[PDB]
Amino acid sequence: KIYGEYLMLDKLLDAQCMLSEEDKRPVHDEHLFIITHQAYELWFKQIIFEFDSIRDMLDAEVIDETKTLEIVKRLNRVVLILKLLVDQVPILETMTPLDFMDFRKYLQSLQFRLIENKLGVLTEQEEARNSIRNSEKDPSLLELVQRWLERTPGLEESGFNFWAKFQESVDRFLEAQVQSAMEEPVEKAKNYRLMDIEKRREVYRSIFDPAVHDALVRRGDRRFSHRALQGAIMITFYRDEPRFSQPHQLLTLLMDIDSLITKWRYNHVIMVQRMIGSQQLGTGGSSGYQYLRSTLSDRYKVFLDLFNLSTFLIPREAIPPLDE
Amino acid sequence: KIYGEYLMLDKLLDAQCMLSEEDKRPVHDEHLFIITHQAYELWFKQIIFEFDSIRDMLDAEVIDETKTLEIVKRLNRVVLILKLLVDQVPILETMTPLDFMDFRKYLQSLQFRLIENKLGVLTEQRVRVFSDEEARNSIRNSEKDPSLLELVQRWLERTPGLEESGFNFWAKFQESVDRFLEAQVQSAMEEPVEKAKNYRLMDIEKRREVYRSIFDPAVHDALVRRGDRRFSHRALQGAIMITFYRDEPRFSQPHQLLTLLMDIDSLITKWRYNHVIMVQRMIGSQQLGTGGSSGYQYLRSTLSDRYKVFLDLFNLSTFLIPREAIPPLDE
Amino acid sequence: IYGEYLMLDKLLDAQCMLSEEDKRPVHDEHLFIITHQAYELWFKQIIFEFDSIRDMLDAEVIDETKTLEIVKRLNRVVLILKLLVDQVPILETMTPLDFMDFRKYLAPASGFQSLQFRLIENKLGVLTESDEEARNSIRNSEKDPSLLELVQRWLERTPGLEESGFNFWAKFQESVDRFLEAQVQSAMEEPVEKAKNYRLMDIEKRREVYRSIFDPAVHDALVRRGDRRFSHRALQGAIMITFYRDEPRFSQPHQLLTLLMDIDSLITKWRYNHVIMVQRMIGSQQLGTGGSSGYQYLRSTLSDRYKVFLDLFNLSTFLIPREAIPPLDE
Amino acid sequence: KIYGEYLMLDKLLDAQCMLSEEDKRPVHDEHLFIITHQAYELWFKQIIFEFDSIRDMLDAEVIDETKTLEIVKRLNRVVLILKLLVDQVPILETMTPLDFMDFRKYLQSLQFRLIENKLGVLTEQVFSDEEARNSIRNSEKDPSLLELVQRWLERTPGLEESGFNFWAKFQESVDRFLEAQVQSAMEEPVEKAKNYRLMDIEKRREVYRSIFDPAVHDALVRRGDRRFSHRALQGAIMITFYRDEPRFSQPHQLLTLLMDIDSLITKWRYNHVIMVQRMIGSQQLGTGGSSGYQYLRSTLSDRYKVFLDLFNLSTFLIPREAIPPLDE
Ligand code: HEM
Ligand code: HEM
Ligand code: HEM
Ligand code: HEM
Ligand SMILES: O[C@H](c1cccc2cncn12)C1CCCCC1
Ligand SMILES: O[C@H](c1cccc2cncn12)C1CCCCC1
Ligand SMILES: O[C@H](c1cccc2cncn12)C1CCCCC1
Ligand SMILES: O[C@H](c1cccc2cncn12)C1CCCCC1
Repeated sequence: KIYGEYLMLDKLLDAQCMLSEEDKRPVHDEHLFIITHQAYELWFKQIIFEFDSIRDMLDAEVIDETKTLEIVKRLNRVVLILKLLVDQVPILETMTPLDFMDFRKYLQSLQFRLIENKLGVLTEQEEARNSIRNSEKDPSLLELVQRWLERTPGLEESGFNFWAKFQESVDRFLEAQVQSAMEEPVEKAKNYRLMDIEKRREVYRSIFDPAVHDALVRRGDRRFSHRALQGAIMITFYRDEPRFSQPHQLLTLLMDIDSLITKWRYNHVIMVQRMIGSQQLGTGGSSGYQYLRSTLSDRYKVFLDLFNLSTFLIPREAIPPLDE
Repeated sequence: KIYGEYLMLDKLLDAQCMLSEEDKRPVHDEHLFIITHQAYELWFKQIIFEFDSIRDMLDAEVIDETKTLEIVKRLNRVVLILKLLVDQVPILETMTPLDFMDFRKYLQSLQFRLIENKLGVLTEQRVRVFSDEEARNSIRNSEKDPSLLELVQRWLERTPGLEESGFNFWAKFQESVDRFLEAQVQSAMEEPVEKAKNYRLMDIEKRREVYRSIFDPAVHDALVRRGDRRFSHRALQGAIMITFYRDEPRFSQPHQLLTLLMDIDSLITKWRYNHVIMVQRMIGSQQLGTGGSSGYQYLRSTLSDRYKVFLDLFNLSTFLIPREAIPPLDE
Repeated sequence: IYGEYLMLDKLLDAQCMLSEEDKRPVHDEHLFIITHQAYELWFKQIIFEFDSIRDMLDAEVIDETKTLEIVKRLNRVVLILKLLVDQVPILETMTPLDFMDFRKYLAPASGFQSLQFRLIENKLGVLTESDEEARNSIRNSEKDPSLLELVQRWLERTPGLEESGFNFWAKFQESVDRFLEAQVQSAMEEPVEKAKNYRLMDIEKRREVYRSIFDPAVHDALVRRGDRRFSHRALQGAIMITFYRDEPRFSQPHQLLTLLMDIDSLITKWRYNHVIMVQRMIGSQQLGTGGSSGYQYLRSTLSDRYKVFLDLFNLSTFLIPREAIPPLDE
Repeated sequence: KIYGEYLMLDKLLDAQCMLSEEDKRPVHDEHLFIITHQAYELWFKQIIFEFDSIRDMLDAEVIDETKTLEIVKRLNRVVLILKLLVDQVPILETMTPLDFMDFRKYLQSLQFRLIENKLGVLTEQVFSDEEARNSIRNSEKDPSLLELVQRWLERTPGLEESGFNFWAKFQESVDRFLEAQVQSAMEEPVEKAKNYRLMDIEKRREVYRSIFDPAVHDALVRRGDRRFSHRALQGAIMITFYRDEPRFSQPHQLLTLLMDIDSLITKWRYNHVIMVQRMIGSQQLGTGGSSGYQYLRSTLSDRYKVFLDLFNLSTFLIPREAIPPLDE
């Protein structure tokens, strides 16, 4: 009921134990190290709580406008929490490498891994063991978003039939581009345009040929199923329409989360290099540092497909108009 | 020690208990409410830890360049932590007023008060408390033991350059002001435009009134009693001196210390403002249970300069004279 | 052609240090010019966005598609304002003595400092309590409908307010009456006498709150007094949107109100940051200031007299629980 | 004298020309595109101005505590300007890819290149104007911040053999420290821990070989892993060891701000490359493949980090009690 009892500050403000102070050789900056890590872990619990509720909302065959708005609110909340965590790195960077060296002797996160897994970081790229097992077995946000995207209204052949209208629009647009390039007076400009239209033909081949798409998914360049990519492309085309404005905001927030997780990884790896360099006494070489540098690759970006959707764009007047 | 054992996550990640979930009427945003408050309390413990160490360092007759640098490191760390706490308000603002209304039924901080007291928020300024004996002892000690405001004043009073036998800054400053203002009167007398001439002469008179408030200790003492100033006359002399020679290596780090104290003060007001806007967005000026707009109006009164601890430091630029008017450093 | 497109031969030719001209150069004068010109470029952008939002609101029909574009442009202004608040610490890098060495070349302003800053204040809807092109600009910004006036007209036409249709205001008054009656009966059953009286005193405070909105004469008195700006029907529409903000129909109109409040808050955050910088550079008064009159004027701009959408901030005072709010039928 | 005359707003507020509005097919977001770019260019002119003054201050045989403080003020100012410019990307990201596509038909920076060159981005890792050609020529010929910082680092007091002789004392401290570590690892009761420590001490010996053998350092400079001269790296290491001492606190802050500038230029490059992919993808109509996008992704590599050596200085650190104490 009262502030301290409600927030359980007798439990929370009792979890700070400096091992340098315990060994009667105290290092002042060890308190900062503990608090910073515990602030991260509190916000990790919050991110997991939000993610689990969004997963339960996405694990339904019908996701109405009302549930969609609540998913957008919670994805945006996670975006704000991630920005706060990126800003916590410069606070720990206040500690000197020599101060850190004086308590390092007494020294990853279950919650960070649960976030990676629940978001959709692919594994091929006892209470704690059960938690990690369930986070890999149960559907991630990447899987649940794909199923949502696959059921996007406008994709069905009987209804709006977007993919078929898009292939036809592309064909007529590229034909008009070839005729325009043929009328180019300068020969150099004419050839540049014709070579460019050929590059466009290759781009559309990667989406209009399911075999080419499946090859890229197996290769690791794509994660999304063919139909989820169709739904994602459709939403990006009609994002200015009220029907698709909120679904697009959902995709946008997923990309913002992905980008912010990489911004944390980068800020963390720069802090590691400022504190202990590429290697230091106890590191056993630069293996740990080099591992952290490999987490900055696109193999760790979950919604990798969403970032490239603008490659497939056609002008407003080339896009098939909404009928319904 | 392993990660979870070192950080005591079995204790830390077990302090979250939603009373709406307990009463089988759960409100999802109650988890956010608890975590946000607990993140504030973790950083409050950090701020207190830093403040206590800076206080212990300032509680000495000799504060060398090396201790000064460590005080600046820790003050700057607090500045970063305060910016982080100002940014936590928009996260809680994500909660809707109707969601908050559904768990408010089950509902200030000892640590926030310890920060206010240790920084130097004067007990006689608080606009119109804790039953625990450990909490009562904490608040008693924070009021009895010297605050950062008291310790900084003693440091400022002992600033080398103030002593009459040595550099004698205050006497050289009064002489510089007198000659500068006389030269301004002669320059204003040769003004061709009559309107500009009178404006300059009226302006030089406003300057004379400013210097009266610092060169007459009785006028200063009146402002301290009035509440417009907190600093002792000699601490204000030292603060003014540091701001004049801030570009000199001797005074660059002391000036950075004053600057960080002002930044902390400004950031505490930025939190107070952000908090009061969030309170109005959640429950308005008054709501069912509030018993009027008393609580909201109290929070609006904490935005006044009666709550700014290093109030004197903000005004130091009012006493500034040009580079060519300032007495040069000899030693 | 990058340089030709952006007209960098015109843009990068507008920087002239008068200290360098007088053969007594001050390095930080370049920062002073660039910082001010960065502000003025973003002021031109804010005015451009505000004028387009005003044109979109100056219509009897504002569809979902135009509403979304208004929200995009209001949010863009919110980002530009946050960026301008962050430009103050860059100018605060300059020392007061460096500033003092070039301040001589500056003129103090006859009325408003920046024409563009005043055009923003006027176009948003501030009551602010010198050339023919500039005079015409400021005249038109005061005469033509501000964002405050145009938003009020939009709020007045909110679907759900009409008596023939949903009739929200009448259902709200009835819900309040029954809610407060239930609260009185609940307070009457309180065993502790101190708690019972607290609840009955509190219900009386609530009765007064609802009197200020359910009696148009009490509302009109507060508008004349300056405590409120909104018309009675605009406040009804604003209250309605805040009650059903979780419903898709009212989620975007609520986002529009939210962004207007964010802009208002950010303009006050700039005013505060600017006033702190002024005090760090020249104090409350300095040579040329002629007393602390200019500084004290800047401190008076921090009051709620300068907040345009003042009514929107207090809307949560009128809230009733989820189960007390009349359900949406249509 | 007056506000508009002083800031030349008749010139500044007249440089905005939308080509979509000119062609009677206006795109509202083109105004944002112009203003955002012009805001970048105004701050580029400021960064160049600060860099040129810091270069003039570093182009002296004597850099006293007073000049050092002014260099730190201006480096920290550039750090704030760079943070501001990283935050301008999300404002342009407000524009939709389809709105951008409707004016892209009417469409790098001389100032961005001048910053890259003046900071020290090596040309071994386009403009036909005569004024622009002279500018880029001079930015490559005149000493960059990387060259001038190296010269300053080389003359760091405490490195001279006659004086404090830091490098010789550091080699001796390392030798005794690592020997003590071997003796301590030999007495390890657990065999797994004993072997781990001995393997680790060997990794440390290889680290110190790269700094105590000038031939190994020169090989890394030629290989591209390092840029700094051997003596500049000695000075940089020395400052990082005694950063808590008043004598070295401000020189260390200077190195720290150079790394912050480097990191912020990479944060802009990353934010810019994400915005490009959100607007036009890896390739689009007119791009002629994904060459431009792939070029921008290659600018995120450590080949574009100027003060690359400064980031790794913590690899050479020894404990407080192992560092030779300051005498003077
Ligand atoms: C003094 C500063 C820090 C240093 C030097 C540091 C160093 C390292 C190193 C070397 C690793 C690689 C794994 C290993 O070899 O053990 C690592 C991983 C990790 N650290 Fe840090 N760390 C620091 C601060 C933090 C903070 C403040 C957090 C936040 C809670 C954090 C969270 C993690 C996580 C979650 C991983 C795993 C990353 C992944 O799997 O991609 N570290 N750290
Ligand atoms: C749902 C959001 C919040 C609301 C509506 C709210 C409301 C209030 C109110 C009405 C008061 C006045 C005292 C009273 O009458 O009980 C108050 C005081 C206070 N609250 Fe908040 N609060 C919120 C969030 C927070 C957060 C996140 C913190 C941070 C830990 C916080 C810290 C405080 C402190 C320290 C005071 C005392 C301020 C002073 O003495 O100057 N509040 N709050
Ligand atoms: C060196 C820093 C600055 C100082 C000391 C300063 C000082 C002042 C003062 C004293 C006034 C009051 C009007 C007068 O009596 O002349 C004022 C007004 C104003 N200044 Fe600043 N200023 C500074 C920087 C800026 C910047 C960077 C901007 C942004 C473009 C700015 C914009 C304005 C505006 C728009 C007003 C009018 C405010 C209102 O009407 O509410 N100032 N300034
Ligand atoms: C609509 C948004 C933008 C898009 C799609 C975009 C796209 C591109 C592309 C594709 C390139 C590669 C060169 C080429 O093939 O022509 C490039 C380079 C460049 N752009 Fe952007 N850009 C955008 C906004 C900006 C902004 C706001 C600035 C800031 C002034 C900027 C500054 C630059 C610079 C300086 C380079 C060269 C980078 C380097 O040499 O490392 N761009 N841009
Ligand atoms: O003072 C009460 C409160 C309770 C718990 C934490 C907290 C933080 N700030 C205010 N807090 C308020 C009083 C007003 C209504 C909402 C609860
Ligand atoms: O992996 C170790 C570690 C231990 C404790 C907290 C923490 C956070 N991130 C990494 N942490 C590192 C390994 C390298 C030296 C320093 C301890
Ligand atoms: O290189 C072109 C360009 C032109 C103008 C400004 C600008 C900023 N960054 C890149 N800019 C791009 C290239 C890709 C097509 C669209 C224009
Ligand atoms: O009114 C003067 C002024 C002139 C030029 C730029 C500017 C910005 N804001 C105020 N400015 C003030 C008056 C007081 C001394 C400092 C300049």
